Amino acid sequence: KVFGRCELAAAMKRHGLDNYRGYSLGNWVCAAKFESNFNTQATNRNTDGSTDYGILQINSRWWCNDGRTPGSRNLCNIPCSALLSSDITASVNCAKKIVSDGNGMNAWVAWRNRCKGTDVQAWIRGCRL
Ligand SMILES: CC(=O)N[C@@H]1[C@@H](O)[C@H](O[C@@H]2O[C@H](CO)[C@@H](O[C@@H]3O[C@H](CO)[C@@H](O)[C@H](O)[C@H]3NC(C)=O)[C@H](O)[C@H]2NC(C)=O)[C@@H](CO)O[C@H]1O
Ligand SMILES: [Cl-]
Ligand SMILES: [Cl-]
Ligand SMILES: [Cl-]
Repeated sequence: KVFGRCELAAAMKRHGLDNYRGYSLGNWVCAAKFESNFNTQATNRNTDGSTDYGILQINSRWWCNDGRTPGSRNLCNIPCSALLSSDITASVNCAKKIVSDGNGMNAWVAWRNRCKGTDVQAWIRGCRL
């Protein structure tokens, strides 16, 4: 599923991401835009052998199990393929764990390099939320 911008904003807000760990909704929408282009099916391999999965590009070295990432944790206790569903529930629940783990949203490289410090409220412009 390729979410619309406001469509994703509303789903993220319903699941309690708006202001989760102090990160406003626009931060999460911006992160998803630059991580996955709003595409729940997005997958990208990393140089360390791990892969990033789904709308928020959750990594198989720490957070989900894909069976092919040696010496990896599965801290969200979920198969990585479950993070590709059109329903974002599993990605959101896992993202809540990630953002609580110490570094905040700096866990998302695209957030750090493209959203952090910018006018993220623009990502929810026009949305009825
Ligand atoms: C969205 C996503 O999957 N992002 C991935 C990052 O999570 C990952 O970065 C590493 O994440 C781990 C787990 O959060 C970091 O470990 C934590 O580090 C802090 C101190 O900085 C400490 O308080 C925590 O206890 C510790 N958690 C543990 C050990 O479970 C680790 O520092 C991150 N590493 C780096 C280089 O940022 C990166 C890299 O694997 O991948 C993203 O896709
Ligand atoms: Cl915002
Ligand atoms: Cl891939
Ligand atoms: Cl923080």
